[PDB]
Amino acid sequence: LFPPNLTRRYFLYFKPLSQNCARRYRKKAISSKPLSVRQIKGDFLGQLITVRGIITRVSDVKPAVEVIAYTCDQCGYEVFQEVNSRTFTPLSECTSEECSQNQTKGQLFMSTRASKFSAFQECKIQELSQQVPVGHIPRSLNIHVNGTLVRSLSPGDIVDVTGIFLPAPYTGFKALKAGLLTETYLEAQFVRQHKDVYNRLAKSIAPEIYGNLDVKKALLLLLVGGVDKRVGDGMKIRGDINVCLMGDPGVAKSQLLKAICKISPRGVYTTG
Amino acid sequence: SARHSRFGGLLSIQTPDKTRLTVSGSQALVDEKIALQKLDDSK
Amino acid sequence: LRIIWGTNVSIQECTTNFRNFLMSFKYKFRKILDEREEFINNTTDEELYYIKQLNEMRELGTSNLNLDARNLLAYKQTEDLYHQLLNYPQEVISIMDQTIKDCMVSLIVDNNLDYDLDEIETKFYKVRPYNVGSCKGMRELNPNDIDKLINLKGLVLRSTPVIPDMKVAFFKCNVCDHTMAVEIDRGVIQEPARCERIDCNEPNSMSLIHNRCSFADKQVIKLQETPDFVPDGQTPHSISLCVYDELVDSCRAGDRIEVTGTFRSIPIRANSRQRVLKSLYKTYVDVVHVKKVITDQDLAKIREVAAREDLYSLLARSIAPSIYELEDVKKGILLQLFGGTNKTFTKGGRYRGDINILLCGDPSTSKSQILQYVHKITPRGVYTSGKGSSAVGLTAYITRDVDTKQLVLESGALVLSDGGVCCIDEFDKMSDSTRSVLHEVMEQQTISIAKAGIITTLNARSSILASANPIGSRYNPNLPVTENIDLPPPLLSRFDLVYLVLDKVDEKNDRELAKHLTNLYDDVLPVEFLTMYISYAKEHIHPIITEAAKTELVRAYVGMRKMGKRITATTRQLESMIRLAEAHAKMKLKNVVELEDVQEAVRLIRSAIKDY
Amino acid sequence: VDDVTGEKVREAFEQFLEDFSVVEKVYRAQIEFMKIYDLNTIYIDYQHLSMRENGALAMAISEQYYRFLPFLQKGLRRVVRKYAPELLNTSTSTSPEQTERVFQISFFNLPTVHRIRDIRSEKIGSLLSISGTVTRTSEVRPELYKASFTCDMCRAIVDNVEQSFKYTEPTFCPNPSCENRAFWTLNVTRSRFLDWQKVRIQENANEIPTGSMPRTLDVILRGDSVERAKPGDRCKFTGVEIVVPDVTQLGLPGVKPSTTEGLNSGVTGLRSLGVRDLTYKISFLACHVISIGDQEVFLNSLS
DNA sequence: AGCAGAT
DNA sequence: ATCTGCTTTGGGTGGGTGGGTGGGTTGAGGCAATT
Ligand SMILES: Nc1ncnc2c1ncn2[C@@H]1O[C@H](COP(=O)(O)OP(=O)(O)OP(=O)(O)O)[C@@H](O)[C@H]1O
Ligand SMILES: Nc1ncnc2c1ncn2[C@@H]1O[C@H](COP(=O)(O)OP(=O)(O)OP(=O)(O)O)[C@@H](O)[C@H]1O
Ligand SMILES: [Mg+2]
Ligand SMILES: [Mg+2]
Ligand SMILES: [Zn+2]
Ligand SMILES: [Zn+2]
Ligand SMILES: [Zn+2]
Repeated sequence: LFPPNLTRRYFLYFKPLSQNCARRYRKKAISSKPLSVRQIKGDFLGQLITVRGIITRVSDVKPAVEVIAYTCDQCGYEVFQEVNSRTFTPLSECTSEECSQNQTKGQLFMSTRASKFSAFQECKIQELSQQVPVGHIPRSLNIHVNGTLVRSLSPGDIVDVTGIFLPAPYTGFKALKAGLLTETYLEAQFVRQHKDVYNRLAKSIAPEIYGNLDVKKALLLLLVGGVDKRVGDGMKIRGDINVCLMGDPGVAKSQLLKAICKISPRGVYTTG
Repeated sequence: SARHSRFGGLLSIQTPDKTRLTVSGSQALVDEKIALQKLDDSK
Repeated sequence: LRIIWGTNVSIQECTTNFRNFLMSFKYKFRKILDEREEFINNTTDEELYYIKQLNEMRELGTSNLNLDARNLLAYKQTEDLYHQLLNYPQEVISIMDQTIKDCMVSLIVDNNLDYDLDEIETKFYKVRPYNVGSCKGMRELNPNDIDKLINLKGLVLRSTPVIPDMKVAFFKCNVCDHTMAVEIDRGVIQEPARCERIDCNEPNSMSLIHNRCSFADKQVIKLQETPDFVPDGQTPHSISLCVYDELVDSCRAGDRIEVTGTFRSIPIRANSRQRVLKSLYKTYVDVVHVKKVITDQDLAKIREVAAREDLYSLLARSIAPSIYELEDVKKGILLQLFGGTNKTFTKGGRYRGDINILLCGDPSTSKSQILQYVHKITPRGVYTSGKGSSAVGLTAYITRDVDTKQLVLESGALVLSDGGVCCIDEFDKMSDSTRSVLHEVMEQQTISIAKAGIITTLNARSSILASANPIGSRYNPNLPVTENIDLPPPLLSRFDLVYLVLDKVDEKNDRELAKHLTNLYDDVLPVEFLTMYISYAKEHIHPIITEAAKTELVRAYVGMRKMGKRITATTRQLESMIRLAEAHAKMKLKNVVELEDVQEAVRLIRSAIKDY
Repeated sequence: VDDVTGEKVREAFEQFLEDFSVVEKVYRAQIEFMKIYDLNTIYIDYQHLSMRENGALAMAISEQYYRFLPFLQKGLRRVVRKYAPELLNTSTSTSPEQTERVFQISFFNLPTVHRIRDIRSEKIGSLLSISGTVTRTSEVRPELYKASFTCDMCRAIVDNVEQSFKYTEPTFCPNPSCENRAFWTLNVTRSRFLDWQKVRIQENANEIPTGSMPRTLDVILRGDSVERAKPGDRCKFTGVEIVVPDVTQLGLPGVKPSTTEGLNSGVTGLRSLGVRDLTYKISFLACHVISIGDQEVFLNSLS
């Protein structure tokens, strides 16, 4: 009566073959072996592979239609259509047995309340700096996330995405024009994310320079930034301690900035 | 209908026999003569 | 039998349930539900609530009824109705609207009132539910919520112009001139294949008269989430809304609003030629409710404060409580806020009633504080810093609308301060063109722009309260004010008062200031009362000069001239004195200028001429 | 089928234009004045309309101006025929080209004036006044008003083809023997054109809520009301609020059809619109414009 | 390939 | 009901007598005004 996908309330994913388990049983694990975007070639299409990189863009979640439910304004029946492509052509005429037998021309109309939607999200994965060859520029690869895997990727994370490498055929005229070149993407299936007190703290702020106790103490005071800012009379005294380093070139200014900016949780490093 | 055309209220009227027909429109959601009039007019 | 599609809940039971809820319901049920029964009174809680709300609506002629969801949970009958509203908002809202209309007509029918029934029959009635559950997040909207009532808190970002949405189509024949209106269903016109007239049954002779159809108001808004909802600090996401009928233009850009609507989703066509649709569905919110987050008694209170003997120092202290020991500056600023009388003259030019004050001195002292306070108090005004890209801009400038790709004339800060105080924080660093437009404003009180094919003049009747800093690290008393200020003599000659607030190092003064500052870690007035008082006086009172005031003004000006050959005072000081006296009269709410007003004005002007 | 309401509204209009006075007749004189100087627009004070007929006639025109406007033009022509028969024809040798004047009715002095931000869709097709500061003005172009075609095969002629918002051609030749239905050629000699200018206005600065971008609108002028608005002026237009369809979708000869994130979906299902939708815009049709902001010749001007 | 038109 | 026929995406394998208020957006080079 209705497609099997309509009543499904679960999503199925494949966890790759772990390296340790493959070595235990004397086998090679292609799925769990990491690859760069460069190594993912055209002969890997249709396989279960893993990619290593940093995510550079994640789109907003949105509903992608799997099964469309229509209704007949005359027959009182409901039709179901399956969509497995970027585009589709909606039904406009009833195909129910009653309509055909009676010949009544009842228009079919869409109903979003009865259809089936799956959360959709599109991401982008870029090569790491250490993976690009000499005198080359990094490349990027699209990723599709469906079901309960959404919101598991954010820009800036270094991840080992495991997915199915598939093409994305064009449709209609664009397919005719495009020739035999094909776009590709990855169907995400599994994601692995990568990882006397004053004097002591000051000396530990940056051990690779020659000690500057006063500067380090002031920088720690900046970092903590303790303040009671509750004037409540219209405005309040500024609640941050600002520090400026000014020195002739040769002293560790940039190193101090880099260290103090890495330590802080919200540190942002910029150049004038 | 007080609401706009795209509000999207759907109906299910029960015939004397156990079959359900589908009508669209708030007026149908409220009334039955309007539902039958729309049924006739939609032919 | 009528049943909602896909469910097993009758419409008739829903209608009767909500009718019973409306005709009989009391706030005491809500109070007991929220565990506040001990606060129940004996008159308001025991009286019918929504019946009173319907009666008042009929009296005022309005139609929209603001409904709170919890009240449905308060009544035993309507728990299922509340859940259905939260799960099938469209049909439930429809039956609610019809029940409201039916009970409205039934009230008049039963109470045999003299009110006209035809007028009631003509009205479309509506309900606007709100507070339908804990507000969710824009990032937490999954496909499970499609066609379900949700609550969103976000910051408005833009709003498109009103869109005409079609309700009823209008068709006319080309051989019989017969017209009939056909309703619309989900954006499809059921246009006829032939006239409904038996005599003229000609087929395919229908035309759409676009201007005789019926249209409804639609508008598309863009919403962005609140700062506190951002988990790490990334770019906030954006969701699109749709508002119909009386909610159109219900919120302006930059407002914080809480919106209740149905999370809907619509297919997108691949191209404007075929019927192919993209598999990805686009979401939006169909809004049903939006919330944003003088009286005789006020007049009597204003008279009571006005009659106070110590009114002047009271207002001066209340202007900027946190500042310490700047009585003269506060008094001058208080006079500036009220503003002198404005004169409309025949056989003569216009004479400005504004007061321009320059707050110049060392950087240590408090000067931006006073400008911020004045901005807060002023009923109209802007805050700006010269050579500041953040500020809107001091002069009207022609630009191109990025959203619509059109040319629009945008008024600058000075024009937007019309009738108010425009505080310019950094007067020292200003472009020469900016200093030219400022001269034109303070002189002619208008800004003229004649570029991009447009020749227009904009009123800029705004006061100015600027601040200045010395060229170096401190003010040198030996040199004159002009050399330190780094402003043209033509420019600093136009301010009615010039205040030299200097941080001379004194043991006592530093002691007092430090004590005040550390302690921060004589009644005063709330800012709202001050602004309402200022607006009332500025809108209603118009003091006039008298013979005694005329004598004192002439005598004071002559005395201030005779002090000097060096020219101690000029005719500018006379205009400053008359304006200050008028402002002082305004502050007392007096309609006349007495000897005391002119005397106060001279004391401030003479002191201002003094250290300056 | 005649429009019974339309005919009666015309009859009341004629009575207004013959018996009104304030004690001499006002509009009777103006028609005479128009006859001497050879003008086209006839100006009517809205306030003058309210007093007569207990105010009933004023409401009918104001509420539904698009519907009743053609009947008003019929009413004026009759009153023009009784007292100034020569005026109807447009103004050494016998001139052959004396067509029929294309009159315009201008109204002013409405009780209220609306802001741009207060324009809604409930007033479409009604008469009202608005105020805004002009920002751009187009160039005067000839607008087709009463097209005249000729059949390509039998050389027949079709005259007075009312034009909608898009180019329109006849669908049925008046020659019984002819079979042409969709083949015509325009005849610009017999066609009547009207002047046409597009003016863009935006709300006044003082009416803008603080820190809000301005609203805008597009006004269309015709006839003698052209070039009466210069950019930067603060004008007060009086016309009829209309809705203009997207003519590209409706199907034009030689044209291929084709803020809101895709939510601006139009209405569909029309015969001309095969699978496309028709979207609409709010516009204006002004009939009156007011801008808020040699010895012998000079002497004659003075009273 | 979907939709717009003539026999 | 069947047969006949045009046009996309967006892009230079349509163009500049269709333009840039129909979108394709960085890079370089010349000119006035600002300095
Ligand atoms: N005390 C120190 N101990 C070790 N290395 C130091 C020390 N002071 C400076 N250096 C070295 O000096 C080199 C230059 O320092 P850095 O780039 O941080 O600052 P800078 O040269 O003064 O800055 P700028 O780029 O603004 O001219 C760095 O390699 C840093 O390692
Ligand atoms: N009554 C007061 N007298 C003097 N200084 C004060 C007083 N109250 C506050 N201050 C100081 O003034 C500061 C606010 O003034 P602000 O910093 O804007 O000075 P300014 O002279 O207007 O300008 P600049 O930014 O160049 O210093 C407060 O942070 C406090 O340090
Ligand atoms: Mg450095
Ligand atoms: Mg300051
Ligand atoms: Zn059917
Ligand atoms: Zn007909
Ligand atoms: Zn013919």
